[PDB]
Amino acid sequence: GSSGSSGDAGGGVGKELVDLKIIWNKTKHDVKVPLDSTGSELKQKIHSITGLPPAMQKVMYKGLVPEDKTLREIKVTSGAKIMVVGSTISGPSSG
Repeated sequence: GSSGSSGDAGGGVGKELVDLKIIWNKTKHDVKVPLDSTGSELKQKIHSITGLPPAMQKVMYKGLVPEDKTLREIKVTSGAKIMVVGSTISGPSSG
């Protein structure tokens, strides 16, 4: 009998999403996000994982993170630590 197959070949591909560590309390979630992500997106980028509100979030990586500038602008690289605050999840009322 015996059976099996596999393939992997293409070309190009510059730089894919950047690997970031979602630091919160004591967790490490490896998420791949584009550097084109605005410093503001991070919030929604973290909330999308942390599940917590951004208003109660603390986006700070070895320095304040501007929302007017993207990661690639705020100076981010593959392996950029991201600290977050919070404890008890919380959702909105209206939305």
